[PDB]
Amino acid sequence: TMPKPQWHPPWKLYRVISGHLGWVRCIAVEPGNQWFVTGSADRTIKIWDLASGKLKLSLTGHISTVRGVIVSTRSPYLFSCGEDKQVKCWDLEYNKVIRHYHGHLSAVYGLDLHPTIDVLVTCSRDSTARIWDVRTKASVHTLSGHTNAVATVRCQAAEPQIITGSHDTTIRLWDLVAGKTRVTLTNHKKSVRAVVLHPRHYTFASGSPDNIKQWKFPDGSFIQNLSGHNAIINTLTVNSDGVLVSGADNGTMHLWDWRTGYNFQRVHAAVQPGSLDSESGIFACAFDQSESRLLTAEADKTIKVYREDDTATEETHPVS
Amino acid sequence: EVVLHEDKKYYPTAEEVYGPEVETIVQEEDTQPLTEPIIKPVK
Amino acid sequence: VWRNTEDEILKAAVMKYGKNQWSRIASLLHRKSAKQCKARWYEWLDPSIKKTEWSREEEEKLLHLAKLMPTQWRTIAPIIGRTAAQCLEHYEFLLDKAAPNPETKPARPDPIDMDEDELEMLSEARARLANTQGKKAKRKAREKQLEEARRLAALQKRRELRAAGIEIQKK
Amino acid sequence: QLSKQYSSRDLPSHTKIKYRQTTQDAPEEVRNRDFRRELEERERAAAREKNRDR
Amino acid sequence: WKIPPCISNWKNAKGYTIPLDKRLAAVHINENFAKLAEALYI
Amino acid sequence: VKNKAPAEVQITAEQLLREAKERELELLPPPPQQ
Amino acid sequence: AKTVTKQRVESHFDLELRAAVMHDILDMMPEGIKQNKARTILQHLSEAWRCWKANIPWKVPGLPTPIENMILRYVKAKADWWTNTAHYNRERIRRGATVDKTVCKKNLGRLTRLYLKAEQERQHNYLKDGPYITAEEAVAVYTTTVHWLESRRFSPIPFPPLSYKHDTKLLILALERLKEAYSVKSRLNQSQREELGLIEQAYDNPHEALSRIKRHLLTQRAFKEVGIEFMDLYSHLVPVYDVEPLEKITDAYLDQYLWYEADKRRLFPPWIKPADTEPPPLLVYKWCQGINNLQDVWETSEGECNVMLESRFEKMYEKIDLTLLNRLLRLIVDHNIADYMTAKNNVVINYKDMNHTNSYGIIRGLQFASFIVQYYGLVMDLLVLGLHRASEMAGPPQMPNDFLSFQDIATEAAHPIRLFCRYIDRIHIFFRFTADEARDLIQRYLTEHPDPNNENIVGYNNKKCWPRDARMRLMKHDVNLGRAVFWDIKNRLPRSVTTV
Repeated sequence: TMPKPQWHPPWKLYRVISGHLGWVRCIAVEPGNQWFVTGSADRTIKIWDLASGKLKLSLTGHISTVRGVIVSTRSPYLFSCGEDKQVKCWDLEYNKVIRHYHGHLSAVYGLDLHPTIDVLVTCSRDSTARIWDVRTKASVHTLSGHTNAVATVRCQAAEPQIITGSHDTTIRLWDLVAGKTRVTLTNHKKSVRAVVLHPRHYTFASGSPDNIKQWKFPDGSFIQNLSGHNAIINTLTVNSDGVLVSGADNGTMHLWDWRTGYNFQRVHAAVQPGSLDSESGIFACAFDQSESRLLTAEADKTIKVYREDDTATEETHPVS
Repeated sequence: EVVLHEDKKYYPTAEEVYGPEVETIVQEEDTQPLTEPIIKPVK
Repeated sequence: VWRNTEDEILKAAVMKYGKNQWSRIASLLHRKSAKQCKARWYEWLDPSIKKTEWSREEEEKLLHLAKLMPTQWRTIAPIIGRTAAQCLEHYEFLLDKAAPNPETKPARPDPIDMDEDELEMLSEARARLANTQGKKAKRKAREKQLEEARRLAALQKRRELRAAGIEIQKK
Repeated sequence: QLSKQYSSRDLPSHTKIKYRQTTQDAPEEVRNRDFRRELEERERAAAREKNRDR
Repeated sequence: WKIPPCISNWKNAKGYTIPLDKRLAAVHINENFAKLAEALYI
Repeated sequence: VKNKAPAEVQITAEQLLREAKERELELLPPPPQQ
Repeated sequence: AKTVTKQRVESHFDLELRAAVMHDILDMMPEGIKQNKARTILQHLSEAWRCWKANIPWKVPGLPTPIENMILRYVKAKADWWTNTAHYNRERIRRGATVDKTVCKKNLGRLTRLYLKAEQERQHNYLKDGPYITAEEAVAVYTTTVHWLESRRFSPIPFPPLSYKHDTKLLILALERLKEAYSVKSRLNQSQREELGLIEQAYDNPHEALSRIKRHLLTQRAFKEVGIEFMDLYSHLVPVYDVEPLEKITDAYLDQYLWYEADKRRLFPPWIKPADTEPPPLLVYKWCQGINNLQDVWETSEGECNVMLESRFEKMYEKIDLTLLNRLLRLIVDHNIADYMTAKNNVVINYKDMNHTNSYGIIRGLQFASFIVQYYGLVMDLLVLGLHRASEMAGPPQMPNDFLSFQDIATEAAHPIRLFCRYIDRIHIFFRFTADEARDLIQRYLTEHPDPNNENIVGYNNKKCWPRDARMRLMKHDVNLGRAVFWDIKNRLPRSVTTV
């Protein structure tokens, strides 16, 4: 078996925000932890306060579904990416788009920012990713080689610097400078829509309807499985304390232990009043910066906030 | 006890679907007009 | 009025085109508009319309309703499962035993000698119903066999030309 | 094989990157901060203000 | 996991005949109407 | 001269469908083997 | 790599929606291993969307549930997008921003479909949650109307006799009115061509026409289906109903006959006022001139207060109940004509490919709908005034009064309601209170709707078009009197019949 998993307390829902007019597809938190930002399929970008849950501001520039937002830690910039094939840079001292990155040939499914250099990486449905230069809007590399839409991309400072998962069920680890794939991982049988990197362990995990898998950098050596969540998995998100959240597309959300891979909670939330029951689904989840709150962006146009439960103990909720 | 179609309550209200203690904000139109920067600059 | 030939065209036309293209069907028929075709379908020729005798439960429910909701025959009719013209005739008939619009009437049968137009319509209805291939899918089908003349003629004439001793190049 | 065509939209524009200044939220401060306590602080404050609401 | 085929009422792209039955397949009354109508007759 | 009088059998639909089916309108003659 | 601009917004939405659907389940919730048929699930997706748009309940016999949930989820996505675009474009069209001529037509078509979906739901809910009018409101209404008609000594309208003298005059008027539509003699169509044919052959041979008409009125109770479409007036739409010719002629003649007889037997008292005696500017003059000729009207010494209220019945055409309407018509006409008129409002209404049945409200595109609207409004005038004050205003049946006059001054001042006008469904009332009647009203208002925090001054709506020296001055006695008067009037109307 295994040593026995660490005990983590369970999480309870405590807030439900509802102001969007279409599915909510992406969510992100500011560096300084005061507000978060959601992008939805009603083509707006709303900016909410993280303490009160009040809505501060609504930015409307896109022409279709906003499928990714991110907030840069080095500059007052928010980068958004839509299904209109366009990638935008909003400057948050005037709240206006100042820069737009052109060249993708179909909807852009996701986007990440490099933590030290000033580049962008975007993945799209033309089955390529691109490395953009933040400052001159010039595409410095087109990472090509997948054979179907590129569902997700994550980038890091260490090496390899870019991990993409795509719908042709493959993961690739790329080098940023050379611009070509070092490793191709074909263990999954179904589309890889979720990838996450451990904050402090040089390992990463990749989610698919088969099962989540863990891999070990820099050449992606298999480590273990995490099975039990049989659902189209849209997100993975890891805490610094080894909690791993796996959000599915039928609404169900499992919480796991990262190290031993032990699923310690299963949340099955409820749909907003006027919703059908075929419209429960999680599209994005994000931990707070204090790693205390867990925000989720759902297919019933709500944002649900979970906080940890403080009044439970190893004997109230034992570890099987 | 006839409910004019003007009422016709479908859709159990939120407190009944979520619980007695889960909070529920409904945020249509925003505060803080668009001219107000999110990150204020220095002077 | 409605003639058995016509509504037998209409059954087939609805069977082929679908239940929502009334202008096409109306075009299959001479002297009919799409409104009348649609009316005849929803009043008599629908296969879900019952022409049977009133079960005693049917008649009791009919009188019950006709008292709850008077003169609203379009509301009542589906509650018991026959068309409003049937309900109206049979209700007045019940009231009298205890005391136009040609869509509803049955179809005058076929004559011994069908008037010529009655015949050409059938042939042309037969014409329309058999043309499944996309009217262009007709044309290009003709074209595929059309050009085979071009190549077949050319070759023998090319064979014969070069056989006559002149080695032409097209380019 | 580099073209000499060109675009109205590829002219130089916004050629300097703004960096997050000392007070806005520089990676130094967020490297420092204690976030959990600050968050619970503002949370309690907001609940206070909204009970004053009623 | 078998998927039935669609027969639409709007699109017949290839011009195919389908019998009326299969073409076809793919009310409440309150009880206060009685009290109202009879109160009116009385 | 016209004589209107009830016909014998009828011109029911299936007959139209079968005749159109046997009209074979443009199946196509096969491409000739040479 | 060309951008997505304005002509490719819809085509691109559908590109990306069906790419998403193909990713979604048909390759990530399969195990229909062999060939997962995704090209056929997309066909189901398109047909579910057309069925949404037609308001058809879509249910496929044996179709795995995960697929059905996927499809229902995506049709709700496209429906949200579609109607949010309709809301947005409607605001642009209303305030005036776009003149594009494809958006005007696309948007009229979108909102026609949205109206008919809401309407089929409203008729289904009627037939399910049953008559919204209880059996005690309906009986009060019926008995009050009988008391009115009996006190007036009304003389019910008979079925038009065989040798009526005026049948050809009434028919000539009907046919001239129907011709007045195609004055232009335009490009019209087949159906207007057919109507003109019927009108001309009835103008030539007027007795086969009238024989047909009376046969209809006697025997027919199930009619053809009506068409609806909307007339776009850029700040609201108007429904326009399309009835078939044979019945249009029968209805036009019935209309003329009813209005003629009603005017001869004096059905409508003098306050029901789109009347044939003056144009609307003369109504405004007579109203201003009647207010001014009340007795001691402008005097304020003893603290009297005049109140002018004006409102709207807020939907009377839409909550008429055809059973109650049948019974209320039978008090007035022959049961044959009453049955014709109420069996004629219950027809099938059809737009492009949506069809439903009217069962609850009233179709205003009929030709006798004026008579139904004004008679029903008469019943509601009685509910609002009371039989006694209605008999004071209308005067004795041997000596009826004029528009805004009374018999003597004694009766006129015996009650707060001094004047009352009702345009088709619009209500204008003029009260004159003494200080005690006013104080009493305010007390009973404040008892039931207590405002201790003095925000009654806030909801009050003024006319921001005259200068403030001429607007209304909101002292608490005044705005409280205003609210009290309005609260008192909106209490005389059951909310299941009409509201205010």
